[PDB]
Parts: sequence; C-alpha cells; structure tokens
Amino acid sequence: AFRPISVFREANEDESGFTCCAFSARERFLMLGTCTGQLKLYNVFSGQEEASYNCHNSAITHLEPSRDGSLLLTSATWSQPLSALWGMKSVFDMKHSFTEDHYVEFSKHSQDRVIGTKGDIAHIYDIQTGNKLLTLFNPDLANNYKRNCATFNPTDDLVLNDGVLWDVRSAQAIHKFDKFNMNISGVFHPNGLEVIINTEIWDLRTFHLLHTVPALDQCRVVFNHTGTVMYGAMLQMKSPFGSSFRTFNATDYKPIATIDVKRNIFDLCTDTKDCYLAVIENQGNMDTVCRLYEV
Ligand SMILES: NC(=O)C[C@H](NC(=O)c1c[nH]nc1-c1ccccc1F)c1cccc(Cl)c1
Repeated sequence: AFRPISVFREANEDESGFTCCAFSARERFLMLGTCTGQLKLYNVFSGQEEASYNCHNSAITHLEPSRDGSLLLTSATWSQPLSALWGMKSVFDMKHSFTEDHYVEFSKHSQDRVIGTKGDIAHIYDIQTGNKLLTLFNPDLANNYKRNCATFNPTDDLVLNDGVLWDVRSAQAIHKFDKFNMNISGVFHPNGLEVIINTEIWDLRTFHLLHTVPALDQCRVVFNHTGTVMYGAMLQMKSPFGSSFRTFNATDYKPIATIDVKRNIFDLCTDTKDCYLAVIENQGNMDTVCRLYEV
C-alpha cells in the first residue's frame, strides 16, 4: 500500500504555498518550491524547515536536483528568467539562467548539459559555460504538443522533443512518432529500449507500436530509481493534476494501484532508495501540504 507516514505545511505562512518537491542527496531532507518563488529544505519526518532561498519572483512549477547534489534546476511561471541552474555547494547562487525555457531537465548518464523546452522548441545548454549548444525544431516534423517537454534518453545520445526523436551528435531528426493526443509529448523508458508517448509505447529499434495503455492518457510519468515502478498522474485552479496518481509495473505496463487522495496534486517524488513517496496536495484557495507515504 501507500501508508501515510507524515504531513507538513510551509512553516509560519497563513496559506501554505508548496508547489513542487524533490528529495535531496541528504537523507530525510526534501526540497520544496513555493508559489512565491522560494526553495525550502524540510526535514520530511519532523516537518520542520531547515533552510529557505529566494529563486524566482513567481511560483516554482518544477525542480530537479543533480544526482551529485551540487546543482539544482528550477522553473517558474511568469518570472524572467523562467528557468535557472543553482549551485547547492557553498553559497546558494545562480550558475546560469535559460531565458524563456518554461521546463528544464539534466542529461541522464552524465549530468553535463541542461535541455530546456519553449513550446515546440528544445534548447540544449552546457552546464560549465551555460552556452546554448543546440536548438532542436523541424517545422516539417513538429506535432505541436500543447504540454511538450523535451528529454534526453538514458545514454544522452537521443532527445525526444514534441514526439520527434533526435540524434544529439548530428542534431538530425531521425524519426517522428505519429500524433494521438493534443498535449503529451512522451518520455524514454529507463530500460533504453522503449519511448512512452501518452497511451502509446514505441520500440526504439523498429519504431513499431508495442502496447497501448489507455490509463496513461494525459499523464505525466516518473519512474522509481530502480526503474521497476512507473507513476502516472492525469493533468487537469492553478493545480496541474487532478486528485489521483496510478502505478504500473515498468517491465510489462500492467496496472498495480490507483491512489485517489480526493485533493488536487501539484507534484510527487520518490527518494533515491524508493522507500518513500512525497505528494504535494491542496487542502482547499492555495493551502498545500506535503504528504509523505511509505511505498
Ligand atoms: N518531478 C517530476 O518530474 C515529477 C512529475 N512532475 C510534474 O510533471 C509536474 C509537477 N508540477 N508541474 C509538473 C508538470 C506539468 C506539466 C508538464 C510538465 C511538468 F513538469 C510528475 C510525474 C508523475 C506524477 C506527478 Cl503528480 C508528477
């Protein structure tokens, strides 16, 4: 089951403004973005704030720490810059910013690059210099996914942007996947063999359709660290998700559990050891709690 372990809200605040979360390198410490553009570091078990940092002048939508715990990507709503890279080492300082990119991820095998999305366009930046290396967009192959998010594959040699597979080295589109929905652009399976674009599961080798999984419709998807479980929550208030998330066996895409928290979800994340699941849920207008579950 998902046994509730603990709950906490943003300390002191009349209205709790948690918008997103990620587990840090440090065990029992969660990072949370707020609707006022702050990064908070919380003890997940005590529910006590340890540290607060000013990142953006608008709501944090999404964040991602680097595996080495040295770097953090943030994205905001109406700020400029919209996304940024932060040093989490000595002083908490902005390394680089990414202009109009509303979503950013690290590269996967080696975290030496950032991939940002602006609408249908993907930008690849170098972490050290912060120089835009590549702009990926082909007007001939675009799907114009409303909620497009560009992503590297596990080995960083491919990118999926707007349902288009790109060879990173040659910067050539090598395959466009057919469009079946208006919103969701898809992710790589951590096994490196499959891409998941909404309900469709494509083989990377043959580009054949392996499965249809209707339950994934309009879902953002995140895998547990071992790549054994896939979490999905249907997109929709400022609330990006409805009231439920679903788990699937990542090996065979069979359903496991449907969890309905009866409250709108802003975000979820699992820790490095996949013991715990953190969910940001609205109680109400904006009064979010972080709920911690034992997986
Ligand atoms: N940290 C993660 O990548 C987790 C991921 N978060 C988002 O996708 C998310 C949280 N706010 N806005 C978003 C979001 C919404 C739409 C498009 C891109 C986005 F990043 C997720 C995946 C599966 C279920 C859920 Cl409940 C969340």
